[PDB]
Amino acid sequence: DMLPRLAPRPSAAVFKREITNADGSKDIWYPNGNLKKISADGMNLRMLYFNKDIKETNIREGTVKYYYAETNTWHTSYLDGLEILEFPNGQTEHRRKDGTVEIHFPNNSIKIVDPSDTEKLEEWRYADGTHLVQLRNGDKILNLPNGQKEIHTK
Repeated sequence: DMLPRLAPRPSAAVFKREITNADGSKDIWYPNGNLKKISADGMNLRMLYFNKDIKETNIREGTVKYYYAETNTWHTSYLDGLEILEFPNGQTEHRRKDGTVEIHFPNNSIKIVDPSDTEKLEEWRYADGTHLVQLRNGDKILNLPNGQKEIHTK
């Protein structure tokens, strides 16, 4: 805490002044340059870091939002364990507690990956409706939108 997070990279295309306001809301000025704003109720918090980074803590919504100012990226944490990354190009990365990773590319293609079963290496869902299933052994299952099922073997 009080130190900024290290900015993530998208997945490959392949002295201590604690001012208390009249309403009850607090503003804390830190020596490093940080400004911590607390709501009167103490449920909504926001840390304005020296490097222009923002950390929003919503206790009512159970969310931790982080803005990486340099890279124009958003990171939302949820109570259930879900982490959502939002990149400037529209790329969104979803990471759950189990280990499932869901990349939403700007071309509306979705990449699904889970190192649990590893029967199936990676799953793909395209804009047209095509569903590609890559297997660990090298095999492929292509589910076309028209109803065609392609079974690719060694």
